[PDB]
Amino acid sequence: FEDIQAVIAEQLNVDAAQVTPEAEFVKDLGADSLDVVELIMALEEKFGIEIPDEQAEKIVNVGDVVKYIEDNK
Amino acid sequence: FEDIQAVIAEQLNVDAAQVTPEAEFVKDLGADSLDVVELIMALEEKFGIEIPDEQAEKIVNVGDVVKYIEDNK
Amino acid sequence: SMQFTGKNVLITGASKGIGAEIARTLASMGLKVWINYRSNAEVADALKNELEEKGYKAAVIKFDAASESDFVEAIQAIVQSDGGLSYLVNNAGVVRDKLAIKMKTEDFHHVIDNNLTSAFIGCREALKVMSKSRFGSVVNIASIIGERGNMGQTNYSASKGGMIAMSKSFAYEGALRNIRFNSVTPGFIEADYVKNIPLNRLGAAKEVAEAVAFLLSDHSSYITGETLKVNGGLYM
Amino acid sequence: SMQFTGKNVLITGASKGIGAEIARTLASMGLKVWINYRSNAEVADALKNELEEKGYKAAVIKFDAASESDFVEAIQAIVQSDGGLSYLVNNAGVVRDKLAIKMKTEDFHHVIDNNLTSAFIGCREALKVMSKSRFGSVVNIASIIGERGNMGQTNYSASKGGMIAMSKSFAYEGALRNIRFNSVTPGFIETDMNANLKDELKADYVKNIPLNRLGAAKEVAEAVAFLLSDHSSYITGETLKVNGGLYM
Amino acid sequence: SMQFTGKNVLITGASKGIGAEIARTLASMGLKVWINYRSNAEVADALKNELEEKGYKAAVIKFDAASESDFVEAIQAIVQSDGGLSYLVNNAGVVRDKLAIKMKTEDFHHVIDNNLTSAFIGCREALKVMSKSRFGSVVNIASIIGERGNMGQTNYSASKGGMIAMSKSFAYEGALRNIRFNSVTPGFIETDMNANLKDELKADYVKNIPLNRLGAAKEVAEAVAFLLSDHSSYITGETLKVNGGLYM
Amino acid sequence: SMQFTGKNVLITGASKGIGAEIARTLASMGLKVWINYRSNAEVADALKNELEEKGYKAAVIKFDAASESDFVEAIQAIVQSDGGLSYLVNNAGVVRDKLAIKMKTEDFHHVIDNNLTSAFIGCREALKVMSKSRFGSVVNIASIIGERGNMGQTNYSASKGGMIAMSKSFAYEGALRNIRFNSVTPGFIEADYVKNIPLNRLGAAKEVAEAVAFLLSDHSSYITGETLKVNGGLYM
Ligand SMILES: NC(=O)c1ccc[n+]([C@@H]2O[C@H](COP(=O)([O-])OP(=O)(O)OC[C@H]3O[C@@H](n4cnc5c(N)ncnc54)[C@H](OP(=O)(O)O)[C@@H]3O)[C@@H](O)[C@H]2O)c1
Ligand SMILES: NC(=O)c1ccc[n+]([C@@H]2O[C@H](COP(=O)([O-])OP(=O)(O)OC[C@H]3O[C@@H](n4cnc5c(N)ncnc54)[C@H](OP(=O)(O)O)[C@@H]3O)[C@@H](O)[C@H]2O)c1
Ligand SMILES: NC(=O)c1ccc[n+]([C@@H]2O[C@H](COP(=O)([O-])OP(=O)(O)OC[C@H]3O[C@@H](n4cnc5c(N)ncnc54)[C@H](OP(=O)(O)O)[C@@H]3O)[C@@H](O)[C@H]2O)c1
Ligand SMILES: NC(=O)c1ccc[n+]([C@@H]2O[C@H](COP(=O)([O-])OP(=O)(O)OC[C@H]3O[C@@H](n4cnc5c(N)ncnc54)[C@H](OP(=O)(O)O)[C@@H]3O)[C@@H](O)[C@H]2O)c1
Repeated sequence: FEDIQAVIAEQLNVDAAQVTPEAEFVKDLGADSLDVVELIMALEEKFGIEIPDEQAEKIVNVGDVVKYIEDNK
Repeated sequence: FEDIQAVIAEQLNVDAAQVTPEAEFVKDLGADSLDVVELIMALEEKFGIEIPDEQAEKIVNVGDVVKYIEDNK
Repeated sequence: SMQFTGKNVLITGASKGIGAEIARTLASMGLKVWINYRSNAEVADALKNELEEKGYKAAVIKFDAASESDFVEAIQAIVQSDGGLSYLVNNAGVVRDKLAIKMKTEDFHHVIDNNLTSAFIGCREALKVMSKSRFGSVVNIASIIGERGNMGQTNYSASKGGMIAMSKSFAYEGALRNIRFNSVTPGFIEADYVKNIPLNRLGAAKEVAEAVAFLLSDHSSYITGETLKVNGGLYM
Repeated sequence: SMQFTGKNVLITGASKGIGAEIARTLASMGLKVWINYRSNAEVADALKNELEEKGYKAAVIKFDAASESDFVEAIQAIVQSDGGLSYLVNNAGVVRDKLAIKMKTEDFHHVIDNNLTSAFIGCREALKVMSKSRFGSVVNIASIIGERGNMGQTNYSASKGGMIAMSKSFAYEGALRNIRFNSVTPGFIETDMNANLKDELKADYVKNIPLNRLGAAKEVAEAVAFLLSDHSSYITGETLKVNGGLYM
Repeated sequence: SMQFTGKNVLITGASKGIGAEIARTLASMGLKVWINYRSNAEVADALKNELEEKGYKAAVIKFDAASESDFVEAIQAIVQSDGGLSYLVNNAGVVRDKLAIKMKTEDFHHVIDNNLTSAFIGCREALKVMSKSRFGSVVNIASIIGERGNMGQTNYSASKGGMIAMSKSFAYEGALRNIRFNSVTPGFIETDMNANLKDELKADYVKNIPLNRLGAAKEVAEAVAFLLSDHSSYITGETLKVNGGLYM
Repeated sequence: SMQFTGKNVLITGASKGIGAEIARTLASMGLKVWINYRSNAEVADALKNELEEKGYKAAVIKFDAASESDFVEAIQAIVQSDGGLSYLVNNAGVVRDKLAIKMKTEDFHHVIDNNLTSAFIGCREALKVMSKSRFGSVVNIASIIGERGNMGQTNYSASKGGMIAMSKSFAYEGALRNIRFNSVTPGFIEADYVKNIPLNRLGAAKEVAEAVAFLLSDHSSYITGETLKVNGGLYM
């Protein structure tokens, strides 16, 4: 979780305090779209392998990326 | 004044109570632009003759049209 | 035939040629045509004698397209004849074709003021008349040259291209009261150039007229700011 | 109404939406319309029944326009039924919108073969069957993104732009026998493609249309009608724009 | 840098803004620039002094580009001074923006003669003087409203569109002797025309530029340079677009 | 010469013709050129022997433009050779010209998949590679036909026109990370058609190459989504 915090926060100029596990990326952390896709792609660079569309389709908070990555580990 | 109230209020769907002599047309009575030009042109249809640009340039409230029309009467 | 929610049309430079037969077509669709002439009236009268012999409604008017006061006065007189004006066809056009080195500034201002400024006056009057009614259609006749250009027509091409760009701007301004502005660019209208037209024939004036009619029609209702290429494929 | 020398039109994907309106519009103008359907024919059949109860000539037909042989045999069947085919409207279109970094080539080919390739087959078979009567009008339904381009719309934009360029080429190939091809670039048109779309992203477009409204499918249909009619008899290879001013 | 067979350029209205940048840019590329000024020459003179202290060739000149005789005599003077003129940039432009119902024809002719007619005189005299050397490059500075159109911009739009069409015609007239004419359609360019403008109406445009920024005058200048240079030796009559994506 | 903030360029189908000499020009401006061939390498090697004999930097690569995995693998290998990629020139092109009645669906899919889908792969890979660096330029070679159309080229014209429209869309998507996408439409490049070109000569490949170079350059910095007509006036 801590590392996920840091990497997502780096990825889009946001303070680590912003990322609470139910902080939506666009409504809360304030992201466009491509940025989110790239965040996901960035999280597959920690080899969660192809967290598939079905989860890209289902992702919006940052607790949402703990899921699907501890799943695909 | 009363008639000016009624005609301006007709001209852009606004209740007579809205038109207080310092009610700006766009910030307050909510008007686009062409609508204002047409309001002016409508007020020259009560023959205030060519209230000139210099006053079109200077108009924004509805007390602003009492002026330049009692002037050009 | 086509629907026309409106009632009358004014057509500048409509005594002969294209202009005459936009009048002739629009009147055939039930609209009152206001045939504009600038010099003689024998031919404009002859046109409306042809019209009213056929049971359509026509009426002539004299005013220079280039003159702001004459055009403005006119539009006014038509509004109080017919209780308003519905459609406009900015058609008045003249050319003086020369190479640029053989062309002076007056050979250019003539074509600008006389092909372009007229249409500006017309479209601005259109905005003015048709605002209360919240309805209207304007069509400016332009050319293929206002699009691709031609050698020897540096003035004519400027006038038409500016007409098209202004016309887009008028479409912007007139959409706020539901007024459509559009353009028609005819190709070559009635012989070396025939080989260059894919349809392999000169376009007839009735085709340009029917294009203008579609644009004025309610079958163009979401069509504003477009430039309608009536060229038989000469430019794509 | 308008004025058509022709008798029958084939309109691909005309079961609902824009295509349904082009069909109604041409049916009401005296033309016998051949509504097309890929999958559920219930909707199409209902459209024909509506048209026929209005006292119009309509008939349903089922090919996949992306299938060459299917398309060819259905046009052959139409020729055998009515003694020839006069007008074509290439309307079949699909959209898959994704960002280019998430877009597989399957999602590119999908849109290419559905929206672009079917139009090619239609234009060629239209040449084939209208060559003999030396008369015909075809209208391809492109889009404004075929001209302007858009984001998440790489596949759709490619297909529509290819449609416009290929339609110009077909205008050259068929002009000599008076077979005219033209295109239509609708703006925001309030049919099924657009219904399910974010409301605050959708109100972002009303800002940029000068006409301040969503375009209806009937308004695209009537422009298609004018391009098919005998009025536009000197218009081939035009890309007429019907976006209410959203693009100029 | 770039690569120019020519030696000198005349740039109308180059005292400040975009025109000042085209002048700097071409001066730094080895060309001798002829900065033009209508009224106060202090600003122009300062620009030349800057260019010369950088070790560049610059010189100021005062006509009204809307005046035929003035323009002709100044180009004649340039030919007499440098033994000929190689390149032209028609940059002189003014804007009067009003709604069409408040717009007098004086405000229409103002923009027509200033922005359109001067360009015509420049293109013709460029033909005249470059005919003999059979070599030359002219670039007219149009606008995006010359293409798209805009509200309150009827006069400006007319002038710019006329510029583009007339520039195409000049490309035809002068192509045979290798005199190339082209145009440039800048988007929102952060110079004096735009500074005094409503901030919440100005932030409405950053929304619609994909590049998310205001364009600099130097970026228009370098495109003008490329169209003048020997690189574009096969490009005539093009209307190259530099709006950061605001129009496509 | 011109500025180039970037470092290397990849040019698909660059062993001969236009492609070869975009490589030849871009390398002359200080950029590392990645010459792509598909069949023989004698000619591609000969090109980079000409290059490196002249003191420029060149390097060959083998991969089918039509193949997603081959192209993707490649771009990847160039990123880890040179530490990243800066510019792309989508150049690979083939034609099979026939009348429509004499043309089948395969004569069309060949030109689409082989002229258009390749460029889609390239531009999408461009988005992918150049995002972190927040910088890049892509240029797709299109044609005059992708604009006006030609008789007998219903497939080629479709492929190019779609390439241009997609390219505009890629420009939209790539502007969010400062990546420019643009298009170049050459006229006729090296004799009946000479009469139709105003400059009265066939364009040489170096002119198309220098246009691509300007587009990749920082002299095109606010230029994205444009379509650069390099036709000598053949279409306007
Ligand atoms: N025919 C073609 O090949 C062709 C090609 C492309 C587009 N067009 C355009 O189509 C329209 C009609 O062309 P056309 O063949 O009818 O031209 P035309 O045959 O010469 O007729 C044009 C008419 O415009 C009139 N006109 C000019 N200035 C006028 C003014 N200020 N007020 C009133 N009338 C004025 C002319 O009047 P006068 O009698 O006083 O001269 C003439 O009546 C024009 O806009 C033209 O530019 C023509
Ligand atoms: N609405 C807009 O804003 C807009 C504007 C630009 C252009 N248009 C064009 O409008 C047309 C359709 O209008 P719409 O937006 O209202 O879409 P729609 O509601 O989805 O109608 C599209 C129809 O085409 C059918 N179709 C698709 N592929 C086909 C194929 N291969 N063979 C036969 N039928 C096929 C459909 O598929 P199913 O069997 O899957 O139902 C459906 O009936 C398209 O060409 C689109 O490209 C849309
Ligand atoms: N900035 C943009 O967004 C934009 C984009 C499209 C095109 N451009 C074009 O940019 C050019 C100028 O750039 P700008 O916007 O930065 O304008 P600016 O700051 O006003 O520079 C315009 C200059 O042209 C001069 N000028 C005008 N008429 C002249 C004439 N007849 N003869 C000689 N000089 C004349 C000026 O007049 P004074 O003597 O009155 O100073 C001034 O020095 C114009 O052609 C405009 O049409 C502007
Ligand atoms: N020359 C003209 O008149 C002209 C006109 C307009 C535009 N263009 C365009 O300009 C570009 C260059 O034209 P050109 O004259 O160089 O064509 P060319 O002379 O035939 O050379 C084109 C090259 O593209 C290659 N290519 C095709 N598909 C490929 C693929 N999948 N992967 C790799 N390479 C592939 C061809 O490879 P192969 O050797 O395997 O065939 C050939 O090397 C093309 O995009 C063309 O469409 C040409």
